[PDB]
Amino acid sequence: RDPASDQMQHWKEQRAAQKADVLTTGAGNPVGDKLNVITVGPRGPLLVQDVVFTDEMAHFDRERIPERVVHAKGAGAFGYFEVTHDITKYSKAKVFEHIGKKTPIAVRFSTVAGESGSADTVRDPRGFAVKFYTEDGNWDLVGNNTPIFFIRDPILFPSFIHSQKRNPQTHLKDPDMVWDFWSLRPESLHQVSFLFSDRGIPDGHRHMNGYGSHTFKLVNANGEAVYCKFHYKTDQGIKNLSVEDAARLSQEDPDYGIRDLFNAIATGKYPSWTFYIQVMTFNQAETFPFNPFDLTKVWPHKDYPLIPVGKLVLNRNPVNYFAEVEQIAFDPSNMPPGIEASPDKMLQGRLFAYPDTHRHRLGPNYLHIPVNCPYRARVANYQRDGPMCMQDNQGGAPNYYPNSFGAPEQQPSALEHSIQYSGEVRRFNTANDDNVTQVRAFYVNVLNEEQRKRLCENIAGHLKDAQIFIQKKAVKNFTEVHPDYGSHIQALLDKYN
Amino acid sequence: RDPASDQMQHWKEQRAAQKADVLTTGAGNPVGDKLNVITVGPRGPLLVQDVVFTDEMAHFDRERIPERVVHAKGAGAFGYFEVTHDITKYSKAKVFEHIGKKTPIAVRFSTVAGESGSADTVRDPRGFAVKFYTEDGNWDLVGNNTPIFFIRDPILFPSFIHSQKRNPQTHLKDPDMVWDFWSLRPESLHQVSFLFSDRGIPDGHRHMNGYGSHTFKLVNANGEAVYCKFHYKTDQGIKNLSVEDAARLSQEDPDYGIRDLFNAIATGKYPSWTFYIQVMTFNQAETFPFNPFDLTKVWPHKDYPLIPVGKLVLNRNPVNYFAEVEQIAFDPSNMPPGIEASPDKMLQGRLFAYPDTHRHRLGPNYLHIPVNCPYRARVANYQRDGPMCMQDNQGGAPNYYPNSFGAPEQQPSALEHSIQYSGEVRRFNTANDDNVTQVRAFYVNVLNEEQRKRLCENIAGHLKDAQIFIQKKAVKNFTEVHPDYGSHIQALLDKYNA
Amino acid sequence: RDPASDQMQHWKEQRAAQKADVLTTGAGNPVGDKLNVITVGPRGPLLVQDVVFTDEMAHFDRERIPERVVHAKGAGAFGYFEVTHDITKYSKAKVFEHIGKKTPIAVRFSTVAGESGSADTVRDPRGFAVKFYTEDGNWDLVGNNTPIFFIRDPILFPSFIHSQKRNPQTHLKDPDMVWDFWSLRPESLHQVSFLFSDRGIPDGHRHMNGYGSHTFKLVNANGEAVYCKFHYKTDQGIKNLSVEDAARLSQEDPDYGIRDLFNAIATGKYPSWTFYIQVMTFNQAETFPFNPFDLTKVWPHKDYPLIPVGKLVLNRNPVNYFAEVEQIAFDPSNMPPGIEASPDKMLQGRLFAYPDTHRHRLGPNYLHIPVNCPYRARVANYQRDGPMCMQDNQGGAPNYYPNSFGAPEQQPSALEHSIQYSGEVRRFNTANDDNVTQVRAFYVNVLNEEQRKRLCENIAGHLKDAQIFIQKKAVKNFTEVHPDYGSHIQALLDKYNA
Amino acid sequence: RDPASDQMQHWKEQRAAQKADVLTTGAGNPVGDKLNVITVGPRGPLLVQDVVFTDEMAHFDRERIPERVVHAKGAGAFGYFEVTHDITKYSKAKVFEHIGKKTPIAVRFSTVAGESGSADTVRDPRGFAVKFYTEDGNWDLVGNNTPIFFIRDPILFPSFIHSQKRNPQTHLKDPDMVWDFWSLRPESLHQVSFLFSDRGIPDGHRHMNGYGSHTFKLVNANGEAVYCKFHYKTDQGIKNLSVEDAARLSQEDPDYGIRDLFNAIATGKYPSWTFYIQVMTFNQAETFPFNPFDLTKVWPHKDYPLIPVGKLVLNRNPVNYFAEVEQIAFDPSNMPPGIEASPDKMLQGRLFAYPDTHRHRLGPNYLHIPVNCPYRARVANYQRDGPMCMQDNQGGAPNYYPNSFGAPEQQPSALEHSIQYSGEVRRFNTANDDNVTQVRAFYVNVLNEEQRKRLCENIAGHLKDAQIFIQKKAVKNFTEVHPDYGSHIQALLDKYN
Ligand code: HEM
Repeated sequence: RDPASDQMQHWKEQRAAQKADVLTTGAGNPVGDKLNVITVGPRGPLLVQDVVFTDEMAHFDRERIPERVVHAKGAGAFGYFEVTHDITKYSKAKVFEHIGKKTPIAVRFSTVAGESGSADTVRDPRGFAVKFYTEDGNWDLVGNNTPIFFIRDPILFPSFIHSQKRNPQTHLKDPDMVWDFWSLRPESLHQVSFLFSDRGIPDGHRHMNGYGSHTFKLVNANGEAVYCKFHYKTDQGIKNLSVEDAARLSQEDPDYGIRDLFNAIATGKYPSWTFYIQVMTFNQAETFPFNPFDLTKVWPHKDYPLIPVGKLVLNRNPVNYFAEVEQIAFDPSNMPPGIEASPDKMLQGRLFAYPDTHRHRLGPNYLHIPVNCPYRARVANYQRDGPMCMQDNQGGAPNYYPNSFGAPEQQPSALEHSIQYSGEVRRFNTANDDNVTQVRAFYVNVLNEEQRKRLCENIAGHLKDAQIFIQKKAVKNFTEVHPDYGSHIQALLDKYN
Repeated sequence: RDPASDQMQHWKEQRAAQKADVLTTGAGNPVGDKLNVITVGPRGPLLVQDVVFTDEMAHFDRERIPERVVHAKGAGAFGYFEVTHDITKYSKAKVFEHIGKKTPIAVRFSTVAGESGSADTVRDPRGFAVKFYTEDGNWDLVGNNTPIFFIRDPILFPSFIHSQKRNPQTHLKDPDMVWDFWSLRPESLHQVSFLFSDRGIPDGHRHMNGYGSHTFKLVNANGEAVYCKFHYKTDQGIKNLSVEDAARLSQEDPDYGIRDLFNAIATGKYPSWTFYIQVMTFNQAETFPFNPFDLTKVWPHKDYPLIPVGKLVLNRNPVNYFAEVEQIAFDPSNMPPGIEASPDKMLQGRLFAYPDTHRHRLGPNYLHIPVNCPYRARVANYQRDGPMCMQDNQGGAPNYYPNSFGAPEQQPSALEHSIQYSGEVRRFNTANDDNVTQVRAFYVNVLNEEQRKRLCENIAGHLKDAQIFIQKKAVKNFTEVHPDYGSHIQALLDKYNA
Repeated sequence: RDPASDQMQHWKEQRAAQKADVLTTGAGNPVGDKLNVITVGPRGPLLVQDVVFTDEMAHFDRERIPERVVHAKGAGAFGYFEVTHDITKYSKAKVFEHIGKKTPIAVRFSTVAGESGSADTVRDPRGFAVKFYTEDGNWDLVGNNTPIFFIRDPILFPSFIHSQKRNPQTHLKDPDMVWDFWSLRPESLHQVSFLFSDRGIPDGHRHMNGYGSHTFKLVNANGEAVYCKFHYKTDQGIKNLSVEDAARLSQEDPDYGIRDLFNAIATGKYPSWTFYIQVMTFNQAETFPFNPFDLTKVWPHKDYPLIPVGKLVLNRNPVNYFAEVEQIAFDPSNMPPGIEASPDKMLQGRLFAYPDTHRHRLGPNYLHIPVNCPYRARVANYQRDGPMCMQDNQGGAPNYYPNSFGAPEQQPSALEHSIQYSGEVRRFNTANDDNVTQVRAFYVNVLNEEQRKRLCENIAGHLKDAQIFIQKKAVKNFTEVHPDYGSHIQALLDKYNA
Repeated sequence: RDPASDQMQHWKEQRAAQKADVLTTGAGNPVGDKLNVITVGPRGPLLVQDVVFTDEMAHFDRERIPERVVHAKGAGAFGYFEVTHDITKYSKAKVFEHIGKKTPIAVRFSTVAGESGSADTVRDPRGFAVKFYTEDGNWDLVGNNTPIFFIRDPILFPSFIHSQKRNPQTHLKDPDMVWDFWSLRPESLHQVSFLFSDRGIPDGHRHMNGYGSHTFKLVNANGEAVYCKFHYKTDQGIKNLSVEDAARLSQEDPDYGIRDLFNAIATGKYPSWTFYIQVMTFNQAETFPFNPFDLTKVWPHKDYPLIPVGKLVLNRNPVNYFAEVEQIAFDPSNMPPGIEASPDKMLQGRLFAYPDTHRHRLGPNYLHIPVNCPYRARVANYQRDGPMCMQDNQGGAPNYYPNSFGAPEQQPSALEHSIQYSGEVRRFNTANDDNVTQVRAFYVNVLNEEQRKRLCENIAGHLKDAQIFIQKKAVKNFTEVHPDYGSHIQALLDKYN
């Protein structure tokens, strides 16, 4: 059968010659019998001194860790990034230092709202997270399959996640929550139009693009800084699943994406993505018609063309899923010198959110789980102890800074880039920014007639389950985007109602 | 629109008169604005001073707790147990003390292998766990929808659970693991025959029976002990979903059971169960043809009739799912005086397994989560502290026993019943016990022709995905049960393999 | 016998009439016998079904939580704050709203570096943390017994804490670490001079002052803001322990402060503190000779007089130490409307550091441990779940914002005060700020001859154990403060080294 | 200066030639400046963008783990055990398999009741825990400096521990609790007499003996079983501190034992212990005048002589205290084939108590913290996942047993020895066992006049702080042991009162 079906057979075939290992306890003590327990006679009660049973049973009882608060259902793979073009005039990061340089990568794909156990082929944004193991530490590009997101302020993210998830009382998916949140926040129209198009259900993880979706800052060796976007487009082509096909697959094969990626890598059909950047100077960031740090906007390709950088290749399947996929952690704040953060508020909130959730989910010392370790860099600092400190704890080195005993020193060349900001320190309302121009451009100029009609059908078929007043508010926003948009959606809703 | 769809509308309607509450932080400080963050200028970076954002963000980051290692996907409800018949001659537990007395209950239904997010209408055993809030402490009857289980020794339970879950490398369901484990352990044939019949997919949680699968010990006020089984049959009738209907429902409505139970309770259609016991004397346990403490065997009804006890009724929906259903914990060791454990090895392992996993999953002080608290009895002991110690940590009372300062004292009437056992202390092999007699009885006498044909078709349609040698071993076990069983399964496998 | 010695006798005396409680398990099941375990025969092995022993033992195995990373050794008490003067022109916080208003408080005193188990009467700064339970949420004033601290940048705090604690290899106190850090960072001279004076060892917790030590921002109802300091001076008088007396007490009574506070409150001798503020306008902050947000500086009293505000009274002893003292958590970010943070970098770091460490030490839901709960305010937000959720989890209320179903709304009057800042966003060096002027003022004008000579003796007696080059660097800093300071310390060091 | 105080100087001297390391974050990213934070101008507020500060600060905030519920204050060392005599007729354990074989060991010394920060030189029992790294798994001999203990039933251990610690309200040491518990349970008289003698305060950890204190079962290769006791006597000699000297040292040097052990090993003065066993046949365990599995009784030397086995030597100091001493865990259930548990009820309770508390204190995967790992054995079983799994999660091997794919198998030779027991299954009262015979033997025949007088003075000076009726009950128990004992204690109490 398929290589995923033959995992145990393949393992047995590689271990055909050798004799089976001796079964031991967690402390290495050999086990005499692990099929029966110690009782007082044949029909008597169990004994405490059966420590083999207790040792196995307690560890079984402690197997689960909390799942991710979002993107719980996921698939992992490994490979490398290779440089194909020179962009050293924009960035001085070691990952781009010369043409042909290779950096090992780790990649996790995921959905957003479904828990670990839900189906892969549902309408949802897709996570595309890449971990670069560079000599200047780990670089995490925690991206999506869309260049934009629903909201533009990080304080609304927990509310959006709650509204996309189950009702707090009935534990059911509630369209009222979803559509009340979306109609009260019309800045989500762009990503809603993206989500309900054909690209909302990709045909596996190999047939979709990846976007960092934030503005980032590139600094070169001379100290000059530019703003950038990150793109990586699939070399396999964009492929999508129809609504009926996805509905069938969700029942027949709830793990469609995992099986597809594993069977592709196992047969040597390695998927690749071509890595691009967009570049915006500060002067033309001043004159951009929108806010260039707004997560609901893209940079048009005519004014900001793609610049090739390299390519991402995935050629290795995980050996153990729990150790390499479930325990992997991506922190957007993991940036080497040459890559920095832009003043995008969403990115600013993400700078705190991810290590904070990783400490809770995995542990304070999660950075030295082997899949998360920066094994191509040298870690030396004044941090000590913590639960599950699996090292020499940096030995007997001095643990305070500054000192006069030869402990590690700071590197002045790794200093951040300086920007002067104007304005007072307060909360600025961004709910009334431009919400319809790029949505109108997508509706009129990007989609053709059939894609547009399918998008309207999908929106109506999801929105018809909500209350009437939420329907009117959503239709009002859609009519603000385009009158035909709202009118078609309202006609389909009238048919449903 | 069903009442489940109108949850927010109903909540808004009960609060029509009142003005909305003031939005505060976790420390109660009122919040000025929670739609925008604090930046230096309109297009500047974020400030640490925005403690409102950090306070909400970290709590959102800490929302998830580890799911149950088994029975992760579940549905909760609440109600009461009522006594309708007198069994005081068998047990002295306060829950059965007189006819007509009521005890509040909490119930969780669940599947077994699927995690959170998996579908409800799949072929699986169903959990039926009942928590009695009794004045003599909490009593947990952690039952299933089948009277039997796959294995009879508790040390094989982690291996069986692993074999029914995802492959450790590919993270996929692996028929090889499932059927290799089942063919290497032929004592699972009885529960496999149960599982692949029509009752493997119940039509919601209201149309299925509940069984305390282990044998238990009942002690009366005179110190006499008997062995017992627990049954509670649905008053709604047994109803099952066909394979095609369940397949359609799994993708159309993955939360079919939760919605069904909630909409039943919300409309006033309260599901009910009739509570029964089987009773075996110790002489009858000596003369029983099998081991009476074997989890792969039942007590036949013609020799051990059902004795009515009471009624289980569920009439209240959960108010908050996470606090009442996700955080509820059932410990089989929670037994009041009058109810004890039998020497069933599975039950003995479960006596340790559940509080240990509860301490891991919820916390050391999980017993004082409000849904888990024994609020109808009085807690007084010499246990102190631990993480999240609420109330007053039993005040300044003496924390050592014995003492001379009026601290709580042991109650001699609550002493366990004493039994003399014979034999050596070692591991006794039970893999070669009788594995086919009751399976043959179920195959020949219980099922009719159509149910038998569907059972064979289901078994073949699952086993076809396994390797050839595992197929032959499983067919050998089925032929050991009955020649026609194995012959039909092999013929269907031959059709599938070509 | 003191009342602390008679705790158990008193508890027995209040329970003279009533009969002792029944000893139960954690689930409320009555215990037959808790002095012997279940064995097969008198000389046989232990049984799993002895669940009483397992429950008690497993709970005993989990009663330790991690201690505080600093201020581990501490003492707690409770009382109230009362307003005696009108400061409504400066702040609109409800805690100061009218004269005579009372607010319940909780107070923890502590040392800094010693772990839970170390002695009380050692040379160290003392923590003085006050938690106000106001109707606008909880307000925590996490203060010290000194108005200043050793460093002025929050990124050096873990290094300073490590240097004051045990060596990473030998696990011993290492004067090399302490004095190398202090000599490499000359900004610590002011707080070092404070620490090695007579007030470095107070005579219990009732004979010492308390300082917020940070500049804070007070905003009134009209939107005008001022900068403020917080003071609360002991009404019992400043009293200190000599070096020899403290050394004797450390081994004779390692819990001197706890016993002193408990016996004071138990006999009705309630300690009191008078609450003051200093007020700086923004123009005065512009014209201040130093940085007014520097943690190594004080505001001189002749230019910024004390303004009386209120009264802190402690009159209730803790009932259970672990529940009310070990589990209490103070967050400087807990500020009601009318009180805000200043741009002091140390305060900015603390704003993140304290809830972050509370989530790890106590749990994500630590704010609803009863001693930490804002029980005089109404908590309503969109935060849900988390481990050990011990309420209705806010029921079935909508959990997203904004919504259209009557869920809690933001309060616009609780918005923060707005300030425009100038300059680039980068790291600014503050190591070369003024380090010796206020230290010289303290050395020359505050201390008399005997206090000065004792201070020099204490400094030399601690610094003698360090290496020679660190001794020269420290002596160089002391000579920078004053030539006689450094010369006296060097002469005493010369005597010690020979 | 002692070598302990020159730790940083020594580290700097071994790192004199090399250049200092570059200071990085936990993810390996080089740090530009770690002395100042990022603010909005010289006097502005702090930025979230300062991820270096947050990364260091959160880890500092997560440094502490819960201390041990008992024996919190401790000192660690490392070395080896060597076989000097042949006892293979009693045991088939690989650790004793031939003369001259070495096995690496890890040792922790500790007090009992004091927490971290408390003084070393106080009157208390001393823990002497030895971890053998054996090719048949790890063997932990969790011993004490006394052959006996206060109680004989494991269900009273939490009550005794609570009574020896702080009052639940005042958080102070309460003599009422201690002496009420001791007078209500007169089986503690033997260990109380031991504790209040001169050996209650050892002169460091090198001048004291070690005892397993339990009866254990030794099984040879032919299946024959015997009962045994474990002894290891100090080759440095028994040395004790006087009450006044210990009181002075507690104030002056609260870490006297740690410094003494470290400076002994650092200067090459390696402490050693001689390893002995007592042997009781199953026939003569029936005719023993007491219960041979009673923790309040010893086996007399004239009837059960010591049999030499080997030497315990400590020659290596810890490199990092937290990783090697604070995180080390000893499980009495860690026993290789050839060593088993006896029906001692205290040992049976300890079989459950220690792994249960280790899972809470350190983590579910505490057995693979490097100091706890059985690195000289091969670990292979069907346990998977759990928090903080750091090696491979045993790869893609089959995780269920039995299987048909070559996974590890049980070893029938490692089966336990089987014993038939008689009697009912219930709770048997052991409070009325013999409580005074061996105490009387110790009082009359072991101690001389001066030691006896000092013991009486110490007991009186501790008991005078308790209430009067507790004093009478304790005096009644002491008079039961010997009339002169109780009369002297009562006269001293009368002087105090
Ligand atoms: C029923 C009786 C006992 C129980 C339940 C018990 C329980 C415990 C527990 C929970 C710990 C904490 C371990 C850790 O957190 O690392 C501990 C430590 C310890 N116990 Fe016991 N104990 C008992 C009696 C004894 C006896 C009889 C001995 C010696 C003969 C002993 C010697 C020790 C030692 C040396 C340690 C420190 C181990 C280390 O250095 O990590 N205990 N005990």
